[PDB]
Amino acid sequence: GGSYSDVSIQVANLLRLFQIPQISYASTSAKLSDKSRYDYFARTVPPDFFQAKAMAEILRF
Amino acid sequence: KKVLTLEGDLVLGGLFPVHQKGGPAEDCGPVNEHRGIQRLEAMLFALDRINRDPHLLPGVRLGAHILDSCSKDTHALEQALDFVRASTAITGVI
Ligand SMILES: N[C@@H](CCC(=O)O)C(=O)O
Repeated sequence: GGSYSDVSIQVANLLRLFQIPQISYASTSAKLSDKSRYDYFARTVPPDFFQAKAMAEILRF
Repeated sequence: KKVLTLEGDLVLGGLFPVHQKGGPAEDCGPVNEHRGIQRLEAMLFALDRINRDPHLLPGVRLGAHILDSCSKDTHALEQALDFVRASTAITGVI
């Protein structure tokens, strides 16, 4: 679960206390890549670090 | 791993930054001599003054369950489970 990044972050903060794995399907925020804090989180979507590059390159073109 | 415990009828929790954030190898490093220790001793001093006050809670004695955050939010959150594991019960948190 987790469609909005805010919901995923809030849920991940709680689940790491009880050691429960979590996989998202639509959360693309970059903050979740820091495994020192969200050490039980995974996702099947890329982070937002590349979307900014794509948008900037569209503007440059 | 340490906790400061004082017996009473109603227990108030506490959270103070006794230790500075150690870094990657260790969560807690050196001690705060001003914002870590003095503030905690202030809370203990206030508790002692209240516990010999006849006008304020003459028949109820207040306990304490004080923890350390080590200036980190993840460490603080891991420690805070002691406050909610009861539901000894914790009435309020300073
Ligand atoms: N990736 C969006 C969710 C949008 C969607 O549900 O497709 C977010 O992180 O808020």
